[PDB]
Amino acid sequence: KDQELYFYNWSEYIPSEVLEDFTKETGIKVIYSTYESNESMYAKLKTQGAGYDLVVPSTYFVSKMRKEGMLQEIDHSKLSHFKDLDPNYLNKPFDPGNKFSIPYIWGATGIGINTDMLDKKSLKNWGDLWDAKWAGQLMLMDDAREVFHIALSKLGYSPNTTNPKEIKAAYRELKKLMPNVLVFNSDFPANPYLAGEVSLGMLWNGSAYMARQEGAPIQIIWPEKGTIFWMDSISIPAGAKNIEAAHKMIDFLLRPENAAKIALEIGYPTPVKTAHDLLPKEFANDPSIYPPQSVIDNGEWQDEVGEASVLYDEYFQKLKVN
Repeated sequence: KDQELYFYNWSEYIPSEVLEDFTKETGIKVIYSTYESNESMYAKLKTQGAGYDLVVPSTYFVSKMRKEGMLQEIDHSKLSHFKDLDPNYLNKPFDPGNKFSIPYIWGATGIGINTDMLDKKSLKNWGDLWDAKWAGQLMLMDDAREVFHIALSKLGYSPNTTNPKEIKAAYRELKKLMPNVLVFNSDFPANPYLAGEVSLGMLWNGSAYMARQEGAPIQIIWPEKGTIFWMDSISIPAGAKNIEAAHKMIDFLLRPENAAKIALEIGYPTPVKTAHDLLPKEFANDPSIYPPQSVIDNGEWQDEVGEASVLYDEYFQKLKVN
């Protein structure tokens, strides 16, 4: 008991050396596995029932998982670095008092572009991706809510709507975008841009940074309205057997030196205030990472849609298969 840790997380977030460092420091063996979406993560947790000590839902999955009895309360007294978290990302309606989730990584989705292949000025909004000149050229995220977000935004509806008529209208709008889609990828989304397989599409800010670090000129165009904002938080599943190891890992990741070093490797902003302050000005002021105020004001955080989540999934699965 507590000699091991079963940790299920998003791909790309934790460098292999960081898990090695945790095991060296604690003596705790990490059985690590990854997912590319909340929907894939959730389906595995449902089939398995238990077998996990840590899971990393986006904030729009936290209330759903709590209500379904999938999570357990996190003890802040076991987290010495809880005080290092930015208060602006804490105590939100999805999880009052952070009883079930700890902010871990926040990011945004914009339009990824290869500045050696295409023109930046020719795209300002999500709707521009529908232009016939993009036939068989785009990468979309493999994520129901993000793909629906861009179509709902184009239609002038809330990207967090629970109106079935609006979700259906977004589905019909997305059917018109499908001739422009080459691939759906949320597992290693910078790779099609790095390989020259795609020169445009949706892209996470961190992934575009990862691409630039490798040499590819992959920038982010922030849509004028409807830029996607999201946050991933760490949670402890209800059936977790290694609760002490779980808190030790959360605290290890919250450690400002760790959160800052990792952020520079992965290209994502951090909700750990003390770590954010350790980041260089070059990173903190990078326009392809941190969106401008106008983009913030006109964008939307991904929020819960309660029972309408099944409609989003049903239609998104149809888009991918058809």
